[PDB]
Amino acid sequence: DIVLTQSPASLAVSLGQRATISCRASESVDNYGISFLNWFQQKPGQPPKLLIYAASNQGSGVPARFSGSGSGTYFSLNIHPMEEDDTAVYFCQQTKGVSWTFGGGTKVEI
Amino acid sequence: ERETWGKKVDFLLSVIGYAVDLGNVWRFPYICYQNGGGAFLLPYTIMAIFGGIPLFYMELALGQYHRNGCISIWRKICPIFKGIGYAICIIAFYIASYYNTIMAWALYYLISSFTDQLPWTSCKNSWNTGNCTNYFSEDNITWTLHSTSPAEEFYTRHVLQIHRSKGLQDLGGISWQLALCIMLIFTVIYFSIWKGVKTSGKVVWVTATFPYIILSVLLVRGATLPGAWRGVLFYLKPNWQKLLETGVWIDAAAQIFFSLGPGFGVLLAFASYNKFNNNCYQDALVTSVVNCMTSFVSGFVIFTVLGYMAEMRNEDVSEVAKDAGPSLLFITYAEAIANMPASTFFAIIFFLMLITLGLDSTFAGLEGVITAVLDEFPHVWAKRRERFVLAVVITCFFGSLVTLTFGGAYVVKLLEEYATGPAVLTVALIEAVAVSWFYGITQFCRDVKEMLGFSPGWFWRICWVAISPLFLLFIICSFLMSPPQLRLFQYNYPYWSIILGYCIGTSSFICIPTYIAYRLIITPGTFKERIIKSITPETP
Amino acid sequence: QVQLQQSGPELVKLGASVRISCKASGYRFSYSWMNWVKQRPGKGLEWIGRIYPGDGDTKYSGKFKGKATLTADKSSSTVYMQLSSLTSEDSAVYFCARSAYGSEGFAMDYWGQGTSVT
Ligand SMILES: CCCCCCCCCCCCO[C@@H]1O[C@H](CO)[C@@H](O[C@H]2O[C@H](CO)[C@@H](O)[C@H](O)[C@H]2O)[C@H](O)[C@H]1O
Ligand SMILES: *[C@@H]1O[C@H](CO)[C@@H](O[C@@H]2O[C@H](CO)[C@@H](O)[C@H](O)[C@H]2NC(C)=O)[C@H](O)[C@H]1NC(C)=O
Ligand SMILES: CC[C@H]1C[C@@H]2C[C@H]3c4[nH]c5ccc(OC)cc5c4CCN(C2)[C@@H]13
Repeated sequence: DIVLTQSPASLAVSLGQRATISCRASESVDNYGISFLNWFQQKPGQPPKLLIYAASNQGSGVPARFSGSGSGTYFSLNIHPMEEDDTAVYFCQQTKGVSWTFGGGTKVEI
Repeated sequence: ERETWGKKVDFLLSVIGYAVDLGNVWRFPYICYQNGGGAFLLPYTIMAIFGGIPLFYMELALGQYHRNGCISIWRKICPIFKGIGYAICIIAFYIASYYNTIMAWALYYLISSFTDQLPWTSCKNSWNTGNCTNYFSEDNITWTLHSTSPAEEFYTRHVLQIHRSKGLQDLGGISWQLALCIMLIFTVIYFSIWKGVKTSGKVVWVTATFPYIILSVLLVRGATLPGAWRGVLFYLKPNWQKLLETGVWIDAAAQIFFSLGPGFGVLLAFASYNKFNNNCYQDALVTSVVNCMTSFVSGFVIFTVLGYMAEMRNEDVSEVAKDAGPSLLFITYAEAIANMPASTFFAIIFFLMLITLGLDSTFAGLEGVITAVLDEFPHVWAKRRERFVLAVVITCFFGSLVTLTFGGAYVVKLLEEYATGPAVLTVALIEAVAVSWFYGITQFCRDVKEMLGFSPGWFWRICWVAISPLFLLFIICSFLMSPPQLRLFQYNYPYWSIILGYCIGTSSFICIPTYIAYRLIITPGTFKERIIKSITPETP
Repeated sequence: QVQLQQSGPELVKLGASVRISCKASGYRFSYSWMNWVKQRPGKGLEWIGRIYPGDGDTKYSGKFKGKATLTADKSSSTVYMQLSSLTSEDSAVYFCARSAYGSEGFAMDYWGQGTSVT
């Protein structure tokens, strides 16, 4: 049961700006190079949708507005082309062992 | 005396313990499969009679006569060929990076198989899977292209992380989980050659020949397992195109010299560490034949189980593992245990007995290099004996971190085609020429009759002077002309590895004229007079 | 495109037992895991457990070690989540997500509409 906390709480809306969210990996590494980490969109009322898998690859159907980075403990998230439609909450999930959990979740609103 | 079957139980089972190695269990099924099965068996039974057995018998004769190690056998034969023993020490350093890592992969399967749910049975997203079909006919899954079995996926990403390395030009870091696994092996090796008391005792029973009699039950499973009727036919295909010019005889030259013993200098110390047996023609002839027989059974159980893969994939037998390298043993035995009913308990038994069968080729394999260097510092080892035995292990350990990385199989293949193939073959050629063309067969023939009293055969006396140096020279002449390139794990080869391959193969070749040039200016006299004074043997 | 539907909403009695269906076809069913995500209205997310088809393996988070029961069926290609010891906190929206095909373990955008129980 490896816990995980997201370091921001909520961000503002401003078009064309930086929005980064990190995750807690105090006892967490990667075992096979491809970084075990996920990212998810969830609009209010909608089921959760994949945003970025493996913290470096673009998701299925998601455009180039979202791209992840980082290696090891703290991982990045590039939302530099910020879109009005992206007003949702984001999550962070571990996939190492039987420790699957989610973070606190950070939303975005002006 | 009749010498009934009470001796036969004590004698024949003791020959099995001195015969079977990992060169008979791991090297031989993979070298039949690299150049096509069936095309290797007929050059195997000819190269062993003409090139393997007369060199297996030659080193045991010189071991009992001069009674020294392979560094100091040549000082009583021809003093300029002392660099042959230095060529043994530089090849045996390359084997420690080639052979100790296969032991490190064997103990890792023992640790990762205490769970009742075996990881070979499924590809259940455990560590790194994907594009895998575990049930061949248990859940009516058809076989498609670009699909891999979980017996291969458990190897290619868990124990040896190949995808970390893009190729031979780019190696990753050092795997922490495998590097601590080879550390436990060198602890056992250092705590075994610390005294080294093994001549003919009863430790040969438990260590080697009792793991072999329990390893033969895998053939019972292969008879029950389907695909065997279409599996064993691939091992017995006698017809093959151009077995004279292609260059598959160096696959037979490297396999025989790695399995029988001559070439690595292990027989010159083994026949010097025991006493007068007086049965050397009758003991070594049975041992050399049964060494091919203990390798024929292990070369028959592997292609039986690989016929089960070829049956339920609807492909050819040579289409199963097209570019899979020297890890064919850790894939065939990976699947053959999971199809047994007692899959949990027998995986511990079949792998731990593989460890003890490999350590006997290392506990007695270091006898050819540790005992041989004792005759060079006679006044030093009284206060050095705790040091240099420990120092050769750490030197072989630090020379093995080039292949404990994530690109392990990219180095093990390079140390198989070039470090064992031409390097051991060249030293075995110079060992045969310098004892016959220079030392003379006349003095050697009178030395055999002193310890035995039985004359060597007329068929044998033509071998060491004309027959056996002819076949060893033809393979090297066929190697320098033909390209040695192969293919491994969907990776063609880099061009700079071929130039690196001949540098390793001539790393042992360069040491022999180095000692000859050392004897050039140190002796006085005429250039035609210094040679005869150099090749003259010593005086007690 | 892999179809993945669920059952309808159900009512919750105090301490009763439920049975949530999760039908999905057009894909190799006994190939990947099946996620069960718990989400209370207003709160974040929570993982419950997983099950591999073919009676493979069930791993639980710990909070539902004896409270949740997962079954599989390769014929009907459906999984079931049997819950027990119901309370005022268990009535929420549950999801049935399919895991990745391999090397990462993500969710392949194969999610249900949410069998909200109350
Ligand atoms: C959980 C990890 C488990 C790792 C398991 C690794 C395998 C277990 C160790 C097997 C090797 C030790 O097993 C055996 O040990 C004994 C004593 O220790 C060694 O020693 C034995 O033979 C030597 C010479 O050959 C004799 O001098 C000695 O008196 C005798 O005991 C053997 O050479 C070795 O075969
Ligand atoms: C499983 O399927 C994938 C997808 O086809 C394979 O990935 C491709 O493999 C071929 C050669 O086998 C390469 O030329 C391609 O570049 C690969 N594609 C990508 C995106 O990398 C994969 O090799 C298959 N086998 C496994 C995972 O064992
Ligand atoms: C008995 C049969 C011999 C023929 C091949 C070479 C030889 C040898 N010598 C060595 C020296 C050092 C070493 O450090 C781990 C291992 C070896 C090996 C490998 C075991 N075998 C196979 C022996």
